[PDB]
Amino acid sequence: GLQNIRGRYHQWMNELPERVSHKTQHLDEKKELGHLSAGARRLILGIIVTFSLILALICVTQPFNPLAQFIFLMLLWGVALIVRRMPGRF
Amino acid sequence: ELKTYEEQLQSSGLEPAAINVSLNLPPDLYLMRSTGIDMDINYRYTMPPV
Repeated sequence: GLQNIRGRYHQWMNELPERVSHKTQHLDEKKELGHLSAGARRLILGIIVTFSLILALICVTQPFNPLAQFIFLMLLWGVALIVRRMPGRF
Repeated sequence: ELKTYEEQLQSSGLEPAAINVSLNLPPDLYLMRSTGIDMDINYRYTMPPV
C-alpha cells in the first residue's frame, strides 16, 4: 500500500495530462453551449467581478489578533501548497 | 481621578508599601481583538546606592 501510494501517485500524475486533455475537450464542450444574453452575461461575469472584489477587500483590510493572523496565514499557505500541485494555467 | 486622596500614590518608609489604584470599567471592552491597553507609568523613586 505505501509502495502502491508511490506508483498510484505517478498513475494520477499520468492521469493529469489525460484528465487535462478531457478537460480541454470539456472546455470546448461547455463553450459548445457557453452563450445566452450578452448584456446580462456582462452583468453576471461583472457580478462575479464585484462580489469577489468585495471579498478580496475584506480579506486585505481585516484587522486580526496575532493568533487569528497566524491561523489565517497557515490556511492561506495550505491552500497555496494544494493549488501549486495542480497542473495547468488555471 | 482614580485616587480619592492625594497620598495614595506615595509611600515612604524602610519597606515601601504596595501602591494600589482601583478602577471599575463598563462591561463593554470585548475580547477576541486584544487591541491593547498601554498603561503608561512615569514613576520616580529613591535610587539604590549599588
